[PDB]
Amino acid sequence: DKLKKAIVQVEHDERPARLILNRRPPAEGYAWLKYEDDGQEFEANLADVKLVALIEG
Amino acid sequence: KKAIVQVEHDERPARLILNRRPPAEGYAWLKYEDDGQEFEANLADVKLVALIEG
Repeated sequence: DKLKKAIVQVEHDERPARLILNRRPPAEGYAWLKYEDDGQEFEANLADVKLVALIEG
Repeated sequence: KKAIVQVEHDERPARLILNRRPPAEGYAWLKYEDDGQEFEANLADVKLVALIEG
């Protein structure tokens, strides 16, 4: 019913990533994401990020 | 202290309900800030706005 932890799957620059929920935004409307293909964390303007899926961690 | 993921649907602010399982892949449950109504949305039609971190 209930997800205890969730992964917010997104896309940025054509690549699958997830939002890092526990890292503060660097600027208004931005967030840190982690790309799935290399595990690197980077800042993104949320206006340029598409939501893909919500699944259990 | 839970994270809050702020979005917009039909130009109205809302949040993703992070603790409720979606019924279908690429969909989710959202709650409008203005009336508290919970509803199903296709994430393709949902704009991400801000993160309040956990």
